[PDB]
Amino acid sequence: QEESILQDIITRFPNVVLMKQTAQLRAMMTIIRDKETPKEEFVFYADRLIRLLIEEALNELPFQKKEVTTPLDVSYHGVSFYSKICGVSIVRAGESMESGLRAVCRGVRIGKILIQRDETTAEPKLIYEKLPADIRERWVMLLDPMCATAGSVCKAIEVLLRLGVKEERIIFVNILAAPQGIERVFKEYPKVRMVTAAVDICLNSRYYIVPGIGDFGDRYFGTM
Amino acid sequence: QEESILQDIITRFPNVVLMKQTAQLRAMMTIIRDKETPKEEFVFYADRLIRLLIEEALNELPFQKKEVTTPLDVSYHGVSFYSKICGVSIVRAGESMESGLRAVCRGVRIGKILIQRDETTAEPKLIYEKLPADIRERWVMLLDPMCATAGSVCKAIEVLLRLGVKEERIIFVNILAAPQGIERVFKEYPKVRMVTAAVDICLNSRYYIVPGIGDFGDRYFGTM
Amino acid sequence: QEESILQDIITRFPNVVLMKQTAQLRAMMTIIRDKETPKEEFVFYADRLIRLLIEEALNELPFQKKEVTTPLDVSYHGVSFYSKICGVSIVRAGESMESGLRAVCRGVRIGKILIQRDETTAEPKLIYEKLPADIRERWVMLLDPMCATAGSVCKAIEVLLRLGVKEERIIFVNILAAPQGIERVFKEYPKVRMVTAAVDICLNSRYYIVPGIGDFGDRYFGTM
Amino acid sequence: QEESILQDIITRFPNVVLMKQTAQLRAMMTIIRDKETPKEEFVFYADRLIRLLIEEALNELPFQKKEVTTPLDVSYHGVSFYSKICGVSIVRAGESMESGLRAVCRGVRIGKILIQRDETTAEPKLIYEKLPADIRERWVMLLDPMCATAGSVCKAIEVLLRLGVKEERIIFVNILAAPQGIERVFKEYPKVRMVTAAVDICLNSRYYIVPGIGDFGDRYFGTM
Ligand SMILES: O=c1[nH]cc(F)c(=O)[nH]1
Ligand SMILES: O=c1[nH]cc(F)c(=O)[nH]1
Ligand SMILES: O=c1[nH]cc(F)c(=O)[nH]1
Ligand SMILES: O=c1[nH]cc(F)c(=O)[nH]1
Repeated sequence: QEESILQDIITRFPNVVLMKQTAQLRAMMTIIRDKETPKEEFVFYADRLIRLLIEEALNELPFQKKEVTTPLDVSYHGVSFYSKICGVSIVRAGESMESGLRAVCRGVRIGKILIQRDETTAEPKLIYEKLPADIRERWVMLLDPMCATAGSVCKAIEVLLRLGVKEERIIFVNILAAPQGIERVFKEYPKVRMVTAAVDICLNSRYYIVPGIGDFGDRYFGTM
Repeated sequence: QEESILQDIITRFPNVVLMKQTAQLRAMMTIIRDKETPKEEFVFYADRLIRLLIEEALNELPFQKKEVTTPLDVSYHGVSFYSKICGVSIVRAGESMESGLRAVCRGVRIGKILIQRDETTAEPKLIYEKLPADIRERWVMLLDPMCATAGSVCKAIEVLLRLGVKEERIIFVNILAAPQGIERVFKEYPKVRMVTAAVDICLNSRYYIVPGIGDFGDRYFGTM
Repeated sequence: QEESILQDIITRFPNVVLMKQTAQLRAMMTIIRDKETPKEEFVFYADRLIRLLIEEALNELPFQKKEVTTPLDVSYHGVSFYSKICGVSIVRAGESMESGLRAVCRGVRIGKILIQRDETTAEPKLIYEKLPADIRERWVMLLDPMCATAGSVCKAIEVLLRLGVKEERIIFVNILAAPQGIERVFKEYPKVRMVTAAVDICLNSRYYIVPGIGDFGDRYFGTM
Repeated sequence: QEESILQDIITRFPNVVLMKQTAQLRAMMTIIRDKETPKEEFVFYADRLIRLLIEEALNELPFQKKEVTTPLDVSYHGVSFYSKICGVSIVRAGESMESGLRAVCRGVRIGKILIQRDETTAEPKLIYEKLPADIRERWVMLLDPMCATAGSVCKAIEVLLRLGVKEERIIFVNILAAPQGIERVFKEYPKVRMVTAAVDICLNSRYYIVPGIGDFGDRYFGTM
């Protein structure tokens, strides 16, 4: 059923890459998913998993072939990545991915976007934002652990687009998604790329994925 | 070329586990092999590459299965890793990987084995060792980044078998190997697992792998 | 003249703790005060200094004596810390410090506060906040790299106080201050402690500290 | 008692540098000294202390003045550290300190020296060494957590001197020392510098420092 669900997302949206479901990724997901998990532990594995997710997403950047010469003085043919990029996090749950992103891309520029779903309706509203100036010319690693309704990421995307970011240069990095948020995301912005660790089954009346993980941001920041 | 070699090696040696040759992987490999790379950059990228490799490798241990219930108060079918392990680094080069093991496995016990081959005779002698008392009952991640002749890792496997470690409980973690190294290891110890990041074409007259990386230990620690 | 400002500040405000001015500490500040330093470098050293700075601030927590016995089976007279604490960051600049608090306090609870000065006038207004539930009972490490006029940091405290946090349980962690701000902080909230690394002589019309460091937040996040 | 102690040595040996005995340090020492603290923790806290210890030693190096210009387009008179350095670990316990060193000094060259006391004679002898080719041109941070009798470090020093390093250019970085140890190092190489974090009362009948911490290397690497 998971299977059947993984593959359908997969045969269905060529734009998503599903991180390889190794025994290890699964163990990590287990610890994180578990309610019994203390904060010290949760942060540790959450951080552990995030480095892996990023390392994977980084493969969507573009690269050229580069050839070098070894100390043995022979030629090796490889590649290099030349793109200007930056990471944008959606406050606050997205903030927990910055570190991972910064651990591998030393000094990478970081934008932050604050979105709040309206009280009356629940239309999502852009509250605050600080983005690199020339973000129009960069590839963007859009950071957000959970993808329920996709309400927020979609808003985030709306704004990035507004500023001139090309849809095709946006890499949505995520941990846990819902078939439904996946669908809305590609229905509005088919050109984006989305890299995820996991797809769960359904969404709750409170719009929490399930089986899910609970409130990620509170769990990670300890604002339980 | 490389694809063939890769295929055959993969075909005659089923306990080899070559890492996913992603574009990021290659790129790291690219910077690490370059003769011009400054020491600070070499180290930084080695560690990065190293972290991914350890993560690959941990997938070789046995894992339980575990059902957990989430904050959504429903259950999750996870997995848990229940074995007892340790890291054994082959001094000095293998030491470069310890940190990576420790980054992912906090407090993991670490054993060290200094093998050195004799000046005239050229043979590997055991010169220094300091291991965990119960290594007999553990899974060992043997760490040594280069594998050319397999001359020394073979001596390290021998002493571990004399302390009573099970052969099939040894996981040999490596960055770069030569086909000949591979053949040897598996000829003497068919029951080990080996996880590697790259397999080079062959070795030169001086028994250095090529196109290779040079002297890993020397480039990592700064003694050349 | 530095000394002169350092001491006059030091004798007037019993509650401020200045870090010992070491050649290395000054070497870090030199690098980060300089306009020519690259993002990757600025971030490195800012992270470096921050860690020393928290380590310092943490000695303002209360601790009990504890006696243990050494592996030698002789007793040693320790001094355990045991109070509940949490860090609270002032978005955005302050957030650069949480990583340091987390480096040293595994899974420490983190609270975020977003305050924006008011356009027409100039009063700092609470834009958004997310704190631990039981914060009234914790000691708080309030983080904000800079302290010009102190408006923002007098607002964050105001809200803290209203949430019930006891004033003498608040530790203000700061890299750089202007006397002026140091003055408003204590006139308003005499009972709180402030730990800082440097005090600069003056403030400019745009409210920047001089010779100071420029806009900390953007140089660290690279939105400059 | 202890105070009479730090007093005599600080008085008799002008090149010793004890770190500030702050509450946390004590606290830290308290956890690492306890016989019931588990491996994961012992390492976490040892690393934490070691990092402060190294920041401290880094101050022993020569430094230049440097005036920079801040973004406020004004001058700042900093300092800069210009010497060539490298760390040299006394294998195996000294190895635990490399990481600290490498966390603050990226890419520093690291030399290693393994010295053992003969099984019968007790004489300490050089067993293995790999060091930067130009160590004589550098300032040496010598790490060894423990200094009892000082047999080991004295021998270490001796080989660096045979290699040509300047006695005055060696900074001996230590976690715990016994008076006997200090007096010996000084009688023998009065020109070196020693930065330590604590000085214990004495040696057991068996040559262990008390109250001590026991075998560091074993508690650190997990060989206990
Ligand atoms: O933090 C969360 N956001 C959205 C979700 F659907 C969920 O489970 N958790
Ligand atoms: O460090 C190394 N040892 C052996 C080799 F063959 C090689 O290439 N590198
Ligand atoms: O980042 C900064 N903002 C405001 C200041 F006054 C200052 O010195 N730095
Ligand atoms: O590990 C140790 N080495 C040397 C000592 F003197 C001691 O007490 N502990």
